[PDB]
Amino acid sequence: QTLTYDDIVGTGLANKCPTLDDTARGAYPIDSSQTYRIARLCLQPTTFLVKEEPKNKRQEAEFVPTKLVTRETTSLDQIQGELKVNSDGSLTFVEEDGIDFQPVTVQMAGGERIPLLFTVKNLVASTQPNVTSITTSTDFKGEFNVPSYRTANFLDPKGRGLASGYDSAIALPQAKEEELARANVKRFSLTKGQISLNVAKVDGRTGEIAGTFESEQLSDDDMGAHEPHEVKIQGVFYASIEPA
Amino acid sequence: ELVNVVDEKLGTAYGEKIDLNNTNIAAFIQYRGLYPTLAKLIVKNAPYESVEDVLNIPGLTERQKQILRENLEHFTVTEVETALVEGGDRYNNGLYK
Amino acid sequence: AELTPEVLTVPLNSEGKTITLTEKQYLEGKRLFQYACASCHVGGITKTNPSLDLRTETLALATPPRDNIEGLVDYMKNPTTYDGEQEIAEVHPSLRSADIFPKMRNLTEKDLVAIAGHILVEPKILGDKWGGGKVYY
Amino acid sequence: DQKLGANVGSAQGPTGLGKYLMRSPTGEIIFGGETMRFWDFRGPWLEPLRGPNGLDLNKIKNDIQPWQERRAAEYMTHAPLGSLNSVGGVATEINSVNFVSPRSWLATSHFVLAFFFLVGHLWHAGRARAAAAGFEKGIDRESEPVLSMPSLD
Amino acid sequence: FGGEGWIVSVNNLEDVVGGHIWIGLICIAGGIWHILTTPFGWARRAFIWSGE
Amino acid sequence: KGHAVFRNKEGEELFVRRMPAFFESFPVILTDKNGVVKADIPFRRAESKYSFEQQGVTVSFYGGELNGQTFTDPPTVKSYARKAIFGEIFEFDTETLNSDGIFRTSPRGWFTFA
Amino acid sequence: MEVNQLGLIATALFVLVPSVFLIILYVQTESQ
Amino acid sequence: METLKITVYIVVTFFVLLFVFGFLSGDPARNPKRKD
Amino acid sequence: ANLWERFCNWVTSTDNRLYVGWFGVIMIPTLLAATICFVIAFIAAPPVDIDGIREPVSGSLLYGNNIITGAVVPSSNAIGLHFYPIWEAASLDEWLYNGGPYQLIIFHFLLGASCYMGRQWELSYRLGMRPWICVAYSAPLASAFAVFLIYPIGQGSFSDGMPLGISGTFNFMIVFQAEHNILMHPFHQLGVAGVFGGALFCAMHGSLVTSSLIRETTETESANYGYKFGQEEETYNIVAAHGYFGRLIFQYASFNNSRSLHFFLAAWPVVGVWFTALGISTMAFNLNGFNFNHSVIDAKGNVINTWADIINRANLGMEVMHERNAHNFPLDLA
Amino acid sequence: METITYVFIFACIIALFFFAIFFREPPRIT
Amino acid sequence: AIFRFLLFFQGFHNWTLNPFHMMGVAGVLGGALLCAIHGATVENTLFQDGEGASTFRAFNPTQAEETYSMVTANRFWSQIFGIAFSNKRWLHFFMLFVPVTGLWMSAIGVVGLALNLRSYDFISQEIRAAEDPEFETFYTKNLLLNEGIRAWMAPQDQPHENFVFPEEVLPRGNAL
Ligand code: CLA
Ligand code: CLA
Ligand SMILES: CC(C)=CCC/C(C)=C/CC/C(C)=C/CC/C(C)=C/CC/C(C)=C/CC/C(C)=C\CC/C(C)=C/CC/C(C)=C/CC/C(C)=C/CC1=CC(=O)C(C)=C(C)C1=O
Ligand SMILES: CCCCCCCCCCCCCCCC(=O)OC[C@H](CO[C@@H]1O[C@H](CS(=O)(=O)O)[C@@H](O)[C@H](O)[C@H]1O)OC(=O)CCCCCCCCCCCCCCC
Ligand code: HEC
Ligand SMILES: CC1=C(/C=C/C(C)=C/C=C/C(C)=C/C=C/C=C(C)/C=C/C=C(C)/C=C/C2=C(C)CCCC2(C)C)C(C)(C)CCC1
Ligand code: OEY
Ligand SMILES: [Cl-]
Ligand SMILES: [Cl-]
Ligand SMILES: [Fe+2]
Repeated sequence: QTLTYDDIVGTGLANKCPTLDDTARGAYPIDSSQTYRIARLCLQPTTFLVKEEPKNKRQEAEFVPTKLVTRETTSLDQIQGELKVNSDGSLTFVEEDGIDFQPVTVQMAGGERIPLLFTVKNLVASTQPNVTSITTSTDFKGEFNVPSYRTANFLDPKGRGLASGYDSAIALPQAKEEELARANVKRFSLTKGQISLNVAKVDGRTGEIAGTFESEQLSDDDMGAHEPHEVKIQGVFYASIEPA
Repeated sequence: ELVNVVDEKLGTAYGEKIDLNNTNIAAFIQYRGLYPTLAKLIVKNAPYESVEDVLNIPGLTERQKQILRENLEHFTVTEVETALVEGGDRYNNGLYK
Repeated sequence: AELTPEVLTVPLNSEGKTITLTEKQYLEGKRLFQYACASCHVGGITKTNPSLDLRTETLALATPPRDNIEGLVDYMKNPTTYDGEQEIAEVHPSLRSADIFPKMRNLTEKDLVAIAGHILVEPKILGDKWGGGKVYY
Repeated sequence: DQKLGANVGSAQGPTGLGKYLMRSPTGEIIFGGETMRFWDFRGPWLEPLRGPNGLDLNKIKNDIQPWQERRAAEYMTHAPLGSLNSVGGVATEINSVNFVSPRSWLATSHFVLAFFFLVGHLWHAGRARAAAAGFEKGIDRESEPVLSMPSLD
Repeated sequence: FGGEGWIVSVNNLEDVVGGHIWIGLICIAGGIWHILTTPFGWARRAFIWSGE
Repeated sequence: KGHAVFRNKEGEELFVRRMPAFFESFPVILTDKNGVVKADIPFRRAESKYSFEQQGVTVSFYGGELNGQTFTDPPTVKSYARKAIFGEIFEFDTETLNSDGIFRTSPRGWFTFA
Repeated sequence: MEVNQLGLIATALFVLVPSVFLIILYVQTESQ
Repeated sequence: METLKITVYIVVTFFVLLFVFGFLSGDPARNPKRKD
Repeated sequence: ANLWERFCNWVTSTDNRLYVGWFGVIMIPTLLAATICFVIAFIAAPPVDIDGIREPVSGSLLYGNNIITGAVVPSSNAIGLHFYPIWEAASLDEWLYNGGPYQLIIFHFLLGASCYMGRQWELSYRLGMRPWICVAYSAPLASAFAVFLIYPIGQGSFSDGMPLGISGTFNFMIVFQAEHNILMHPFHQLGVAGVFGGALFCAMHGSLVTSSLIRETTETESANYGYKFGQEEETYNIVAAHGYFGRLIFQYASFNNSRSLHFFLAAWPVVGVWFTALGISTMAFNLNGFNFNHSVIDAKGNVINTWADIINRANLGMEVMHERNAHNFPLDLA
Repeated sequence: METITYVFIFACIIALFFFAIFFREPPRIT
Repeated sequence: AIFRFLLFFQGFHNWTLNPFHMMGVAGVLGGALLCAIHGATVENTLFQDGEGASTFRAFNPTQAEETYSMVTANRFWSQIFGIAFSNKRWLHFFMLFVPVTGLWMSAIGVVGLALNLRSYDFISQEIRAAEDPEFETFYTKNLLLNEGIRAWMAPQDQPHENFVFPEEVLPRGNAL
């Protein structure tokens, strides 16, 4: 029903997306002449998988599970964008704005912590062609940008940075610099991720949809210091569509 | 093969002029009439392919187009540098006094 | 060095006329500036918007210009944005908004003038320190 | 910054955390930066922006009134930090503002008093016990308790 | 602890006035209690009975 | 390696300020013959005025192993400017002793201390 | 961590030698 | 996690009760001179 | 007697090698828990995001620290003052990342040391002693409460508690000076007088009694053998020690009442350390040390710097560097 | 090796505590 | 002036890291400890040598006898802390030794600093930190503070050097 902040505060529910009944299996008609918007998009991740970096034998890379260590801080919400109807009938969502990134740290077996910028920044996701309505078989697929996990002012523990900081290892005044260049020279990555959204619940009355998502993106590379990992994220999403 | 792209930018026109595609919004205080109103329009409206595209911004007044012309000599454009425009850094770049 | 009428002579208006303050008026505007302004503007910076300071050079490039008494007095009556486009009496203390900024309620025209002279005189004394922030402390 | 055109909801700060807004450990939306520690704060000027998940980006984008901006600026510039000779501000601030929060004065004075009253409790409690058993003036040389006790080793 | 705040968290005048009704009654009844009672044996054994 | 001479784009010769012995670390500041700051390696770059890129700082060597050479790319000029705070620039063998790059004192210092 | 390899021996002897000194003196005190 | 929580509540409770009851067990009389 | 009375008698037994007592019933389990957790954390604990900005600090020996740099790292700023027992974490790994051990340690420790103090009272009652040793211990105990509990409360976060380490202690000291000018605070000045003067009077008393030891031994033996445990006689000549010290200054600057002399020894350091604990506890609420920045100006209004202005320049460099990634807004208000 | 050395010395000190307390020379009233 | 000296020693010499100062800290705080605990112990093992509640009058400097009980003091500390003093001569010699030796040790460290012979760094930590941007400890955090102190205080503290530091070269974290 109506929940107040005071009802929710401290419970962990602020990190949860809204859900729809099991009887919300309707269809939302898409009026091609009309123009639409996602008034709220919520992505709540439930599992983080990291691809194993195998050995020199070119055997097999598997996605292994991980342990979240940064608590109920992972969900993207209040995301908005135009929902466009295209010529071929497909729908395209173009994100404008929202809380569209959370830094997350998971931990692998052995104790390696893997930070990542879980994000759908600049998301553009499209349906298959000729979609006269959104149904519990509707799929969006899209891609987003993954900016660097730290941004340009971030100083490392010896004071080095991109847009600020020392440009060298000042504690080793007369060391050969060439061995340290990768650490001394901060670099800002920008990469792409891919995401599937599978609508499995529709309240054709309200324009609410809900389902699951899977995304693949890269993890933090620490401003070029080491190579990132591949991450696969899975979870649930909720969105409400309003005529624009 | 490894370069600090912010240092490389200081060697371009970004280092001498207000770079409509990269410079932080506080730099528009340097010249009369630009801040806050026009600085906001400039930054908001994409990057620019040439300095003079700035006069084509929808909605300028005649007084505004005239201020922009007076200050074209203080503007440049260079390629957009991710590290300078990400994180909303064009609006707040961590620098105060 | 001492506080001399040369130091205490500041632009009255934009057209070039000047006016020479007394030591008494300077001290008085310093007190009043502490009373009414320093909470946000100590040493010529602006704590709640550090991009705008009270340096004469900055004041000069404001629209309208503010590197003179008349300009500053008018700013304390009807404040505007740096480019003159908006009135901001609602969030900046002024005589216009003495109802919501009570410390302005008692201020007289001779008071605002003293405050303006303090603002305009102080960078002649302190140089870079005025408006420079903590770098110059 | 929002007034200048920043999207304060999607602005990634240097650490990767939101520059203006982030989540608390239970997910509530809260102001970012070091103030993340103060997200439990509740006050009349701020609660209008609160929704069920914490701060609401639509209320932030649309419903902030001048009185809230005024209040926020007023309170920021009157944080309870100040010097013993009542120079308001952080320790590195120059003289100008003659201010110390009465919350500081009232908190510091009453901690000092409370602490000294715990000491007096210990003093007078210990003494009243010793007095009631009759050795508050010292040990009796002719019947020293320890002397009648077995050696520890 | 944080987010709870024991009694320091009271944030409305209804609860403030309310708890002072309880405390006033509690204190008045306690006053009568002690006027009419003498301490029980377990309490006599537990405390030191002196001015200091 | 040779005596390093620094010039800005205007051909004026600039002088690296030398590290005093108190300082474990020290910023790179070039001044003119009058001691007016003319170039530096900035910490915060967003509002730098004196960066080597902005000032067209070059280095040219006279004597030593680099005699008659001039370097113009800012990264190279910057590394030689960081050595110019130590005084004259020398080529070192760090491999043989597995040297770590951190200054030691001399027998004069050790005798005096003991 | 790239520590000093003579650190181990310096620490070991620093403990060992003075401690053995004291042990020698204590035991021969006890046996008289 | 729940099991840990309960086990610490019980342990803490047990020790706190000993403390209260011990001091209630006529502690003023436990001294070398006057048994009140 | 019955089983409860047997147990009570053992607990309060004056014949146990170590006194237990009712305070000891709480002291022992809490100090044990704190000690075990500390030792394991200092050796093995993984890195801790002290400042809540996903920038973990390594504190333990196995993660590349030594004795001097190692620490149990304070818990995350994201947690602030929230209680974070193991059972509130989703996993031990989460608990370790976020600095859980620091909470467990300091809470058990503060609780155990409070009971240590009460235990000092208790045994003094069973032995027939005067009771006020525990009051002397309250000076260091209060000091511990100030850096682990009071200062976090006023600043709103345990991530600004003192770290449990040697280098972390210095970090805490430096950041403090920058944000409170503690050196210019008179309560800290009283603490320095307390410990300097306590060291003085420590050496003074030792030297003066040592100087007036009565000849009871020969030159081939330690003079210490001139004192026999329990002996009724005194082993030095306080009159001689008064006569020496009275002349070294003047007669009335010197004590000849042993009781007065030794109360002075108790009171001086204890008081001073009370003030410096109160100094931390009140800077916790941001009543900082004197501020004379730009207090001297000349006839024109130029700033004439003093040594206070020089201190401020040092304070500013501490201010602008500490937690270099943790501030997004220009004032460091907590 | 350096971790082992720090921990060994710490361990030895804890051992010395035990002997210093429980196997002290007993003070006796002469 | 002395406070500036302290902070100078932190930023330039990293004096808190120096083991000779650490010994000196232990000797001074240890002296204060001994001062307080010996004075309190004596005041709370006094014998009743008078009938007044103010126990100071019950001492006569000519008296032969100990004014407090060494035997009860020893037992108290044995059972509280595990050991106690049992020899009053060792006790007061140790009170001389501790703070005197502490100050002597700190002197040696300062003689070192005359030559800038500092314990400023730990090489192994700098080699790792230089290579590993994710390695942070309280040691590296405090060096950044030292770097802040030096560049912000030097120009005014050593004016004869004519240090001129453009704002852009000043080490600063974000925002502040
Ligand atoms: C200034 C207030 C005050 C004081 C000093 C006293 C003092 C006394 N009362 Mg009275 N009393 C008061 C107010 C007061 N009372 C009021 C207002 C009421 C009405 C509720 C009562 C009701 C009352 C009763 C019914 C009895 C007493 C009794 C006593 C005696 C023993 C108290 C005792 O053992 O302590 C406390 C000791 C304990 C062992 C209590 C438990 C200790 C644990 C740790 C605390 C847990 C319980 C706590 C109350 C609730 C937790 C609150 C927490 C969340 C902060 C003592 C003379 C007793 C007596 O002898 O009567 C003649 C008795 O039986 N009083
Ligand atoms: C004297 C014994 C003692 C004391 C006082 C403490 C005290 C504490 N421990 Mg520690 N602990 C102890 C022994 C003790 N411990 C031992 C022996 C162990 C080893 C297993 C631990 C292991 C341990 C862990 C692993 C953790 C603590 C934590 C804590 C803190 C919170 C405790 C809490 O939430 O319970 C609150 C207190 C109560 C519930 C009792 C109140 C007393 C009233 C009068 C009775 C209440 C009845 C009770 C609710 C009913 C219980 C049964 C029911 C649940 C079925 C606190 C500082 C946590 C911590 O440090 O967080 C930072 C934590 O994570 N302790
Ligand atoms: C130039 C020419 C012509 C030269 C000729 C010289 C000439 C002959 C002149 C004549 C002399 C003359 C006129 C001199 C004038 C100049 C003069 C007065 C100089 C001033 C010099 C000066 C600055 C002196 C220093 C001041 C000073 C150190 C003294 C004041 C401070 C002071 C009293 C400190 C000590 C405080 C004190 C009470 C200590 C107690 C410590 C204590 C607890 C000790 C423990 C302890 C104490 C006991 O008590 C006993 C018992 C026992 C057991 C024990 O544990
Ligand atoms: C102008 C403004 C208004 C004025 C304000 C006035 C305020 C004054 C404050 C209150 C005065 C307190 C009285 C002293 C207490 C006292 O008498 O003790 C009782 C004893 C009895 O004295 C002893 O007296 C004995 C006789 S009897 O016991 O008094 O009866 C005698 O036997 C013995 O020889 C003799 O030594 O005194 C002492 O033995 C002498 C030492 C006194 C030390 C006092 C406290 C310690 C100082 C702490 C230092 C703090 C600094 C911390 C670090 C910086
Ligand atoms: C915080 C509540 C303030 C106090 C109190 C005062 N000022 Fe202010 N000032 C403040 C802000 C946030 C701004 C910028 C507003 C904008 O968006 O443009 C200002 C600006 C000024 C200026 C303009 C300076 C310029 O460089 O153009 C002046 C001249 C000025 N303020 C003066 C002033 C005076 C005299 C005050 C005391 C009566 C005063 N301000 C108080 C914030 C705050
Ligand atoms: C007003 C108000 C309110 C209310 C209040 C109330 C209702 C309260 C109550 C209170 C109470 C209800 C309290 C109680 C307390 C208690 C106590 C504090 C106790 C203590 C105890 C003790 C002290 C004991 C001790 C001991 C022991 C343990 C053992 C033996 C010995 C002895 C006895 C010593 C509120 C908050 C709502 C709000 C605001 C206002
Ligand atoms: O001093 Mn500076 O202030 Ca007290 O918080 Mn804000 O910064 Mn940070 O976390 Mn530890 O520290
Ligand atoms: Cl820090
Ligand atoms: Cl911040
Ligand atoms: Fe003694």
